[PDB]
Amino acid sequence: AGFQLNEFSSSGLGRAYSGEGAIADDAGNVSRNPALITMFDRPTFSAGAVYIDPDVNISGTSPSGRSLKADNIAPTAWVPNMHFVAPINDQFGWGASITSNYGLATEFNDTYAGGSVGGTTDLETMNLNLSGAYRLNNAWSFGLGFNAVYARAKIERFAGDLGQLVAGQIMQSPAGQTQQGQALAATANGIDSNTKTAHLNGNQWGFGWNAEILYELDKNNRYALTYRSEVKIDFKGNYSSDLNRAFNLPIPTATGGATQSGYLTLNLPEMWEVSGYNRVDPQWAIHYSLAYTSWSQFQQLKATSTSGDTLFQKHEGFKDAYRIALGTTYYYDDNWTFRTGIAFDDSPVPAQNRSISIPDQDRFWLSAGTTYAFNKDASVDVGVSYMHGQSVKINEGPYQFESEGKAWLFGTNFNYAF
Ligand SMILES: CCCCCCCCCCCC[N+](C)(C)[O-]
Repeated sequence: AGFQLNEFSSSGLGRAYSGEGAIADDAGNVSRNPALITMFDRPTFSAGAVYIDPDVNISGTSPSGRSLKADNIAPTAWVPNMHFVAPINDQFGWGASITSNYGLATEFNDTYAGGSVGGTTDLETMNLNLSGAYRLNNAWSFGLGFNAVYARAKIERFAGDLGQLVAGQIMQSPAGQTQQGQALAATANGIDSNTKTAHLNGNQWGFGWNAEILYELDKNNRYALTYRSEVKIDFKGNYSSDLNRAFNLPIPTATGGATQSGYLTLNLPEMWEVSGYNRVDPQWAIHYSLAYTSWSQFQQLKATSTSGDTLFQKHEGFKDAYRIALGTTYYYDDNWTFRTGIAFDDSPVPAQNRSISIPDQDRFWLSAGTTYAFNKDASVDVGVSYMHGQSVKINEGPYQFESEGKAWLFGTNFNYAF
């Protein structure tokens, strides 16, 4: 998953988010799978957070001989979640929740030789969801939900050695000797590492909806199909570039540092997910899922000026991708519950499109969790998950890098009910 997040509950973390639309042992699940609402016969609560500790690294050498060693470019994060589910009557119930389905944060040193293709990239996302559900009969249930997505993002790029590279090019071609071509490679080579090559930031809201059909063969077996609509966010922020208005080459529009309104449309992929849950035995349940995310909808990142011109652009060309997950839950005794999960979700970025801003790659999830219930009305969820990613090669601009990533997740949630 590119800039997607799966941390909506601590229970799901311990089970590697496998079959999340077919399980409902705690309120956290109905946040992304509405129909599960008809699985609760009483007001239920849950709140907590997942701490993410990534270890992402970039390596390589610039044509300028300088090092492209970006060490630990992914900051640690806390992704909170909060859930409420309540029955209206015997046929209807609803739910509310706050979670985060998208996010990203990559930051290099502004003196990094790769400044032009990697400086600072941040995307914070908050999703407010109000849902409702209807239970046709003992087998079928229907869930509808509306979402309010808030997103704050900030992109800033610099110039690593581009000045030295272009200046070195201007001094290798015939136009080198020219007292004009040299006063050109003296200016180019002049630009410092930390020279804000671009700056975009802004906040905005997007809206979307959910639909799920839950089918249960019985009290111990059910399967489900859920639709998560795409969400477009039309930002309206601030753009600028410290490069002299003169420089206006495949460079972002220079504004001599001045700021001007900027417009950008972020496309958050829609999602389809089929899942099942099998309570094979009084104490064991098996849960699995396949998720299809159409990252195709995220074709680019283009910034427009009020006038309509392009101030900043970056091709992304993402392809739809799948996430596969298998896990099991051990309902030990009235007090203890244990869970494991393994999962694999392949990155939607084609090798040809990879960039150091989203050091993304195929991922392996291995996870474990436990749940202590204090009395059937209160419980705590503790989950842990290990993430390791495929190491890949990146060709961006004149540079060539190589990145690898691994991450650890710890999460805690407290549950309550009446
Ligand atoms: C006018 C400002 C518009 C805000 C620009 C915010 C873009 C957030 C996109 C995050 C995706 C990260 N990526 C593609 C750059 O690696």
